[PDB]
Amino acid sequence: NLDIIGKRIEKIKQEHETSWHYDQDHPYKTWAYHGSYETSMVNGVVRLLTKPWDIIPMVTQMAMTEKVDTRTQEPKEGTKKLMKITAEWLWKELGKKKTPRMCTREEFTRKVRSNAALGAWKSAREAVEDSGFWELVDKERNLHLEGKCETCVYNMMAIWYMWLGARFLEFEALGFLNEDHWFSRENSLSGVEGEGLHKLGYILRDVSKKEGGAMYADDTAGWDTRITLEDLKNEEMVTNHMEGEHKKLAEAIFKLTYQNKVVRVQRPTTVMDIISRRDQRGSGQVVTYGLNTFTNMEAQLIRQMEGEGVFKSIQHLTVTEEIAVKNWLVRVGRERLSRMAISGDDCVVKPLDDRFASALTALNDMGKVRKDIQQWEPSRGWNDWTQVPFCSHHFHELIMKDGRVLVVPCRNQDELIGRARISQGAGWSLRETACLGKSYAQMWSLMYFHRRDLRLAANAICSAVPSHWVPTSRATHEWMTTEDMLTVWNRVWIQENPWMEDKTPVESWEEIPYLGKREDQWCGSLIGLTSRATWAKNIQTAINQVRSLIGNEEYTDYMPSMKRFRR
Ligand SMILES: COc1ccccc1-c1nnco1
Ligand SMILES: COc1ccccc1-c1nnco1
Ligand SMILES: [Cl-]
Ligand SMILES: [Zn+2]
Ligand SMILES: [Zn+2]
Repeated sequence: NLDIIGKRIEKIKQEHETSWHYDQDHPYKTWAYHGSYETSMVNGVVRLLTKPWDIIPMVTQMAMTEKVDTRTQEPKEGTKKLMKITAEWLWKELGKKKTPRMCTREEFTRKVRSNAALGAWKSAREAVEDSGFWELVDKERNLHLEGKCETCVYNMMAIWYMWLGARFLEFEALGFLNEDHWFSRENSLSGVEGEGLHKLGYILRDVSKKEGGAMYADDTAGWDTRITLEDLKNEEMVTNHMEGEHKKLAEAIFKLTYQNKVVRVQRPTTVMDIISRRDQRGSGQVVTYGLNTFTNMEAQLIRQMEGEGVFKSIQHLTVTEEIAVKNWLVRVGRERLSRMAISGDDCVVKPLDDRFASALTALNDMGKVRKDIQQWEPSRGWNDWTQVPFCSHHFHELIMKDGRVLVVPCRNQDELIGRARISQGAGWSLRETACLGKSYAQMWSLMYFHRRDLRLAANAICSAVPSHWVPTSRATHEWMTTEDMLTVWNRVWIQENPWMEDKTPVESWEEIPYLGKREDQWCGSLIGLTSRATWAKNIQTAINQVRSLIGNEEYTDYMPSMKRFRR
């Protein structure tokens, strides 16, 4: 404990030896407390082209603006045995066609020169060019090999930002989980890593085709706060598939950063509290998505075991039950994984039958308490895959004029328009703001083409931003391109779509269908309102307002792609 965190604490104390004090009025009960020292904007391009939404509070309010300090109990021995056996088996299946390996300074740099979230000289782009930086990384690296840590400290402020060296060492040991697609559907059977929002609907419809009960989609209440040290230890078992230096490097990240956290927090009363804890996910973990998917996969298989009566009690797992659990995993494990879609803490399960709905003992004792339902109330499942929520979306089964079947993602249009009106960060030029507006417009044309208001606004934004300006943004992002959007649509929805047998390209946007008008209004369309009919009729005037602001550039008119504007 203090042997593992003291060095980190000792170093921070010394760097602020003039302001250190063991404050007696600290709000921490479940976080160990050590001491203290002394210490959204609106996108105008999108907003000017979505004027009807200026008076919709669900849109406008999105742009305005005690669970971490909690303690989950040690699971019963029967639960701990259920997890350990499932986790050992799960790492084995994930590793059958994948090779754990170290990630490199070289591939780590290709991310810093591509402006990706690293959780980190002025910027990360500077420090990587300097060899003095890497001389410090080696200091720490060598420390980790000697079972010690000095500078890997989390900074509470959405992400816990670290010194660039700690973000590499984490990427070095565990990045393979991310970049080698361990949670791909092909590899993990439950996962959807890299699948893309145009595949999730088809994936849920394939789960629907299985024989069984309702589809269950129970959200966990603060998943990250509910991660036990037993979960963290089952996650560490990935090191059993590793070797040499990699194994030592990964074991250290697990032992010294994950299973013992050190965090520097702000407190207005403004001191920097230095707190520590062994459990929870926290933030700061670059493989949070992957390890959440892993632990959720494990929890959901055990819940499936409980519904099938593979075991009677969580209090003590009997050895006859132990072999039965192992025999279940080996004979039907893969079949039960294929009955799920799991994205981090998010899941959809189509179990063998509806006993799953009241199989709650293991799930509650693992600490994965369901959101907004009494602890022992049975889960309410969905009878129709087109109603199940997943990754903040639902999915419509749309029919093209020619009988081919699109499965399309959808959410409340107020949520889509409200997010596109927001920019994160400072120092945006007009040109940068317009290129972000164009990324949203191209995303809408690819994913939400079936919503009347989003096709029209997306065409208006692409008409209002210079044709050749590149979309920017500080799973799959096929809208991030200057290629023609009809061509990308044909690639994504027809050519590369493994659920479409007939590969005949579409030759115009008018051959690409909308939802029914009533279904469009149900999902938030303003089609039918006077404000929307004025907006639509006078759209060239809004486009010209934004063209005048940006100035004398090469623009294309995309509105004639819509039949009504086509003269
Ligand atoms: C956005 O992801 C990251 C990228 C880099 C470093 C950390 C994270 C992270 N931490 N917790 C969740 O993510
Ligand atoms: C699979 O997710 C990632 C891929 C790449 C980089 C970071 C992440 C991540 N961040 N927090 C969780 O995962
Ligand atoms: Cl339903
Ligand atoms: Zn360290
Ligand atoms: Zn919808």
